[PDB]
Amino acid sequence: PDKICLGHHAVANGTIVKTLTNEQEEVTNATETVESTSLNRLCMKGRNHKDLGNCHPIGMLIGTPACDLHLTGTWDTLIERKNAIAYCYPGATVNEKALRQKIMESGGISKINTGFTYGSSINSAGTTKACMRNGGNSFYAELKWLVSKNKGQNFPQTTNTYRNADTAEHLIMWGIHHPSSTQEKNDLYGTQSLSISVGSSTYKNSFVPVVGARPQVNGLSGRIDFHWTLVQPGDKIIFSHNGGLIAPSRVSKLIGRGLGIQSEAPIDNSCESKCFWRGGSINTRLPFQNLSPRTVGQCPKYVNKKSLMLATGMRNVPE
Amino acid sequence: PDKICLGHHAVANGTIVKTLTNEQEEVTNATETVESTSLNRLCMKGRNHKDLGNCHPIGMLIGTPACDLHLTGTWDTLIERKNAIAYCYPGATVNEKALRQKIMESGGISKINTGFTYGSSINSAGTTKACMRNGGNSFYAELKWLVSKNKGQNFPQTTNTYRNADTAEHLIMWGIHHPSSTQEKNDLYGTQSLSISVGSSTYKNSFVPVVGARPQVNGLSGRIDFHWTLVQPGDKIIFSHNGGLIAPSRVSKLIGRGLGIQSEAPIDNSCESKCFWRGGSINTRLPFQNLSPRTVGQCPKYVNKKSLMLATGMRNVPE
Amino acid sequence: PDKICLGHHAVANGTIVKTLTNEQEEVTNATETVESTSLNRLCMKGRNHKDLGNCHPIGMLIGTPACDLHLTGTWDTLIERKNAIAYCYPGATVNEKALRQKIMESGGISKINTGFTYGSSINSAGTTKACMRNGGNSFYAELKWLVSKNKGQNFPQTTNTYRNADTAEHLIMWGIHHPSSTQEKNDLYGTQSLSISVGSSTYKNSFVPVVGARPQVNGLSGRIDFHWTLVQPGDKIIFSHNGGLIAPSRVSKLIGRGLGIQSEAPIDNSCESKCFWRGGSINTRLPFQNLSPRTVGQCPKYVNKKSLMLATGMRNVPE
Amino acid sequence: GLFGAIAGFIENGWEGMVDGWYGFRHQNAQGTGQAADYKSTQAAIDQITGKLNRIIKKTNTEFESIESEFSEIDHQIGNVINWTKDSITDIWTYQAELLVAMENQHTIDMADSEMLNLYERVRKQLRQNAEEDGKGCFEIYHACDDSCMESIRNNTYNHSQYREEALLNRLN
Amino acid sequence: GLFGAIAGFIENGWEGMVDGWYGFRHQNAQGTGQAADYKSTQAAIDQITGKLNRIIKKTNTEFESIESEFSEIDHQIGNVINWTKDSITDIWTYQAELLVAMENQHTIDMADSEMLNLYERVRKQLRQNAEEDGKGCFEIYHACDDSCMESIRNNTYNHSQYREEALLNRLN
Amino acid sequence: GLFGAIAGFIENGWEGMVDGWYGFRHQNAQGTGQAADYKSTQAAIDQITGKLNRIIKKTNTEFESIESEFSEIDHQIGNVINWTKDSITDIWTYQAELLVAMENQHTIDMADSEMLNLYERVRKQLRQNAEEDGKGCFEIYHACDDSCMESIRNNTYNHSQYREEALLNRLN
Ligand SMILES: *[C@@H]1O[C@H](CO)[C@@H](O)[C@H](O)[C@H]1NC(C)=O
Ligand SMILES: *[C@@H]1O[C@H](CO)[C@@H](O)[C@H](O)[C@H]1NC(C)=O
Ligand SMILES: *[C@@H]1O[C@H](CO)[C@@H](O)[C@H](O)[C@H]1NC(C)=O
Repeated sequence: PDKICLGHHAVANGTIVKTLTNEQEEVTNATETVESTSLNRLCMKGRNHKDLGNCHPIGMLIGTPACDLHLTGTWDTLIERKNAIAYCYPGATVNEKALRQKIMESGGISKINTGFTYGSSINSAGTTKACMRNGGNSFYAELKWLVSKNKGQNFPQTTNTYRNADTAEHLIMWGIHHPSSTQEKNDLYGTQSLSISVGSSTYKNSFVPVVGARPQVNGLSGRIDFHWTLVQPGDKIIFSHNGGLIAPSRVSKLIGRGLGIQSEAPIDNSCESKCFWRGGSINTRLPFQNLSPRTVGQCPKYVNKKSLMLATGMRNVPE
Repeated sequence: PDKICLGHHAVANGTIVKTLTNEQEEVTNATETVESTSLNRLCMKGRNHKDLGNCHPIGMLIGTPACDLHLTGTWDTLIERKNAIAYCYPGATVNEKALRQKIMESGGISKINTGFTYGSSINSAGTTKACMRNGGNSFYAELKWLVSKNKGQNFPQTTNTYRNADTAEHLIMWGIHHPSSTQEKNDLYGTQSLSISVGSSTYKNSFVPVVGARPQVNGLSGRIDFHWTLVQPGDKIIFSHNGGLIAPSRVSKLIGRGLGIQSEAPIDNSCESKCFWRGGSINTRLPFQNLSPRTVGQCPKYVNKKSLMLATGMRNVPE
Repeated sequence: PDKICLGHHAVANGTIVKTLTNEQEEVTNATETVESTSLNRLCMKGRNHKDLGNCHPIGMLIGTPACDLHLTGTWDTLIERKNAIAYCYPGATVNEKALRQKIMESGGISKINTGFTYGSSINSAGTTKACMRNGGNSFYAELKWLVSKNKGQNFPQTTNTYRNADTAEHLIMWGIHHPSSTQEKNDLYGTQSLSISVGSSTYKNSFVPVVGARPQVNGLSGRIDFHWTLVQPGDKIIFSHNGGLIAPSRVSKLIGRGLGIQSEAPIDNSCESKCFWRGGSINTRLPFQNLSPRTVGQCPKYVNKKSLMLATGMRNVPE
Repeated sequence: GLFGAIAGFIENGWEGMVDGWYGFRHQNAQGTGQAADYKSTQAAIDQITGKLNRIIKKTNTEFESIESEFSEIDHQIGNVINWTKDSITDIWTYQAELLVAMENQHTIDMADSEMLNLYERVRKQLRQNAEEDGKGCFEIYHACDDSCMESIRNNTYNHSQYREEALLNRLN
Repeated sequence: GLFGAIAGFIENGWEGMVDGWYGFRHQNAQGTGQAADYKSTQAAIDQITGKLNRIIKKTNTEFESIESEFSEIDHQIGNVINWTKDSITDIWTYQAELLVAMENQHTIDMADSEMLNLYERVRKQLRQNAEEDGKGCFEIYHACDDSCMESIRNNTYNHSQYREEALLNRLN
Repeated sequence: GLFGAIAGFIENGWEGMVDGWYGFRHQNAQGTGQAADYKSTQAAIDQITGKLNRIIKKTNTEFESIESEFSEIDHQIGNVINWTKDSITDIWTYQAELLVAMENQHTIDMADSEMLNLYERVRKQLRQNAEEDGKGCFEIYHACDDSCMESIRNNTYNHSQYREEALLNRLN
């Protein structure tokens, strides 16, 4: 008799996939669902970005020398690097983590003058070997180390007031100097009892410089601790002090939103991406990735798996 | 020959659903799995509830004028509103978020007298235009502004002790007055060095009133900061003070548990609901909802989907 | 005609399982996927373990008498028990939860001497009834209660420095004594105003002994509050004080990593396990468990289910 | 589809059949008729009802607020809450999408299998007395009145009665 | 069910078959007998073993404590932990229920398919020498002794050996 | 497999069928033929494409950093973040494994079903003019030339045109 036979294709080299019932099932074709490869670069095509280099985000607000080119700007992406510099004079910022994350969430910084002026008893141009600029002693660009003009004399009872005339909230910072020795405390501010008060409608606090022995950081046992708050539109903030205030010459306004990235990978303007990690960019259409659980942006979900092959064909039954 | 034909039903207007293999599959009937509609109403049937109105939860413990109808009570559901008034006199509570949550987790408040009494040189009836009650100057109902009887004189060294005679822990609150100016400080508490210490078996702290310039909130630049702790059963708490303490006339006892709700929707006693959010109530039988990720009670899960139609019929193949 | 019949097996009594379409589906056999039983022991075979007994982890650092057998050691597994003792003299540790967690993540403790010495007018051997050791008055083994040798005499201004000469970070603790009265404070430290300051390259703080009336705990109204920080390799930490410092005689080094268990179950050195909870060990091969959502180690996932039966056979259709 | 009947060898559905999901249309000397099959219809409805009872349901877990509607959250903890809630929402969105897609696939194919099971049942009853036309119909090679047609639908058709007549007509 | 054999056209199972999952009962002049089929039995068992190997396991992720058993946890962070843990528990409870429900549906339908595949293999083997009774049996229109019955079970039955005899008995 | 054709009664696939997934081989007096079937091939491809469209995809959710790469995270919240991230990772790893295992099972079985649906479509076309050999072929009991073979592949074969010749040859 004549005959007609029904059949299906096969391939010489099939691919192994896993099913509900079988770990080693051969199919005609399959495709990977877990991304294993990363580009070792930050893909910045179509992104107005700022690479901070050795500038730490907090340094952008206080004006550390390393941040002189990053005091203002707009960006959709802000890139922070390892071992970035925030403090030239030894010290720290209170609530540092919350502040850094606010900066890394922003889409830019604008600076507005406080307009603080000082009487003739105040020398507002104090500088230090710790904060070098062009081979000369200098200071945080956005603040002023206020000291007594005459060495040893009492720093006068001063009031400085900043009013937010803008429609948006402004971030203000200041420092408190904690001298290394009593003789240094007396030289800059006098023998009087020192006290700094700061008050607004939504914030208030008081500070006292403390003299105390500490080890030297960058050659100095002294410390400048930074503090901060948000001044709401229309509100004012009042600084009352008589020695030890590191006063702001400017305040910051954070604008919009941007993606903060922490990474050691070099910029590539010819590559475009939505997902980033410490080691670079994840440019894939695949739903999963095994590169790192620490990613930012619009990303594939991290999974603890080398490979997960999705079948794109029938069982392979070769001849 | 004769014929018998087998077939299936169909409908005129089928419904589109998504399958594993097909984005636009027509079936005879389907049903929604994601709830889109909300009832713009707080459904309170079967619940002993308390609508706070313009009273803020913290105002219940200190006794703000707006909270006079909510100083004690029992409930299984507590409803907080937008722009609720906690503080008539300007200030803030230390560890405020935790305190508000404890109140919104509770199922009632009871009040117990501290029995605090004061010598004749103390005026314990200090009032202010900020805290108005019955058209006249008043104060927080559960507290007393202690000032010197004679203007300018030193407020006397005073000790007050509350014993928790109960079997359950009690929540004690007190305020610290931070004067606007040195003139105000001296008029109320005298020229002496002010100090306030608080001590129980499980709590220890000290406080100093702080004079400093601040902007005016509802006309006033001074501040009353509130602090709180839990006094364990059988324990005592000792206040030692010489000016600046805003002392409790009663302590609070939080009773049982209840559901805290933050919303702007009006109450409705004609319907029962187990799920609430800012906009109102969710009375659905469906497993998912797309109204808000912020919900409280026994709720369907939030999903980023407009609609997910579940097929309740075969493929529709019309004539 | 002859005949051959095709059929399948069945059993007298089948097992009920749930499917997508049927809650009461009878099958020939099934197996459990949710583990309901625990071993009521801590299975410690193949683990270098330390059972702390009545010694609280923080007590290992300060040297509470209950922790005298646990001042140093090594372990991969550390077992904490209910109602373990940290403080013999009444008080508390600032940032205690983070500290307890660090100890419970560690794989051992080493102790290094601070080398602090004190002049002839200081008594550095202060003991208390509250901290008994060898049937006699004692103190925290790793600290020293410093007081004036002659009662009433001002405690001399003192500065001590610990240098970390190691290549890994050390953990240093100290206490501040808060006397019950002015008379006590004057007897121990003199009438001078008291101040303690602590400074390294990475840490700065100051402390003031608070005199205030308080109820007795273990028959004592005084309090000793503990503070801690990490001293980085090569760094100095400097203590400046004139009364009130409870000074470290040793610092701690936390060594490696280990698994911290909080449990009520007794040790069994004859069984192995990877999963632990309050009630003991879970040695199941099953994917889920209903014992507790609080487990540590490599564990099955917690589910709110008594049982979930997985079919291991066909539909049972009995005769 | 998986079982090849619905949107397969059966060309289309019947809009006229409003009293059941599956059924019979016949032609004999007395005329034509339509009758739904209860057992197949019920088997499909019961399985779909089973799905609805399992799916149209929420958990009994009581959740309370961790995000203040009328007040600012702490900065560090607020970012953790936003990350967690978005991660959880991604999980539930995904699971819901997979659930409904998987269930819809099974519902469609389950309905297909019940059509086929009815078709196979009838095929096996008719034995050597009828032949399949390929469109879901059987051409019966003997006279089959309204009682005979009823017996096919009732599942009480006895093939041996009509076998000799059918075989003569089939073999010709 | 999906494939129409188990709890379908086969009326019920055989409790007396204890050496396999699927098999044969025959009737001829010599008498009756019963034998299990190895291949269909092992196919079903192997697939269920595969499911068990995948499902009966835990992750190797090591978790540490974020909640104190014997002491207080901070109010703000504590509420976040309770919300997160309960959210994670709802996910795993839901996933466990769905996994087992889906797998049970597939296990039952897979077993049904293996019964049908055996039935179909026998049908094609017998070709024109037998007819289906509708209950899972084949009426064989020739003398089929123990060796013949064994050849049907062994998949070595040659239809053309008996075709002439069977067509005589089937069609006269 | 689930529908019994692929890796079933069809012994193996054809490596020489490069123009489609399913098809026909034939033998008649004129020659040996082979041709892909477009409808079944495209039905399988479209269904696999639909799965790929659903699976090869991300969420639109934009996540920001809650762990500092270069500085220390807070001790308590750091532990909560690690616990939460590892918990989320375990869920996605589980969901990914399940998804792909489930989808792979369905893909293989769907492909099997399209093969069977083609076989069945041809079985019903040929009616009483052919017999199944059990290996996926139909022995045709009349002369079926290239045009006749095309008509089978085109679904325009008319059985009654060849029935007389076929029945005489089948019954000998
Ligand atoms: C295998 O599948 C992938 C994804 O669908 C496809 O791009 C590729 O071309 C396929 N391979 C073959 C040989 O068809
Ligand atoms: C279920 O199967 C297991 C493994 O084959 C076996 O130990 C058990 O006895 C079976 N259950 C019953 C009730 O036969
Ligand atoms: C089959 O279809 C093709 C394409 O339409 C056509 O060329 C051919 O003539 C058809 N053959 C028959 C026998 O109908």
